[PDB]
Amino acid sequence: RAQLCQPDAHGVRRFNGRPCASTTRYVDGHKGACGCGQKGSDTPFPWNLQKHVTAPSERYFDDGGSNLWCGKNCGKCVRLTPTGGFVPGKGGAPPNHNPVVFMVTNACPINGNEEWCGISGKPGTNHVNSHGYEVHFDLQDQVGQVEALHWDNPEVTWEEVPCPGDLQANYQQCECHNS
Ligand SMILES: OC[C@H]1O[C@@H](O[C@H]2[C@H](O)[C@@H](O)[C@H](O)O[C@@H]2CO)[C@H](O)[C@@H](O)[C@@H]1O
Ligand SMILES: OC[C@H]1O[C@@H](O[C@H]2[C@H](O)[C@@H](O)[C@H](O)O[C@@H]2CO)[C@H](O)[C@@H](O)[C@@H]1O
Repeated sequence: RAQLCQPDAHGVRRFNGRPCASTTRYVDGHKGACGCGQKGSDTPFPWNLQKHVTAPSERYFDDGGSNLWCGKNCGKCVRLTPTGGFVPGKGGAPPNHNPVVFMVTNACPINGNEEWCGISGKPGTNHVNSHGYEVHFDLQDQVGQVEALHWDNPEVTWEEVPCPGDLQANYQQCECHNS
């Protein structure tokens, strides 16, 4: 069993009573679904390609909704802590379990991402993806910021946390701030 989070009675994978999430990495160069780039143009701000930012699965992104622009959870931060687990054939165990904080700046839509982001309700409603996780975080890797962590799709526990000051200040430039 490479996945260390065990399903509960409802099928939701947990680790010592904390919910788990799956993770992947992505590179696409788009401004993204929280508007973190110049208005009207598909150009991200450089920090939104460089920093620890994420595209969560759609129903978390919009807190149960289906909006893919200025989702309800744009600008939230999440702390992801590796468990040591991974989905066999689709990841590996990381070299350490240091936790990393990421800011939500984009979305992973169900459409075209069914395996990982195809979750039909928000966290707390017992809906899971095809690997048993209630939420998925796709991690921006344009400049190798995830490669530098040596994260290959690790299984993590997840929690919402207050954003660090530099990420808060970055988010204030995004079009979806105060939308
Ligand atoms: O659909 C989510 C996300 O997947 C990323 O690809 C995964 C792939 O699904 C998995 O089989 C392999 O082990 O890992 C890669 C990298 O995490 C893809 O890069 C993203 O564009 C996509 O949003
Ligand atoms: O890039 C601006 C554009 O973002 C759209 O969200 C995309 C995002 O670009 C892409 O990186 C991610 O994989 O998928 C999301 C959702 O499709 C957003 O929906 C548009 O409104 C926006 O103009």
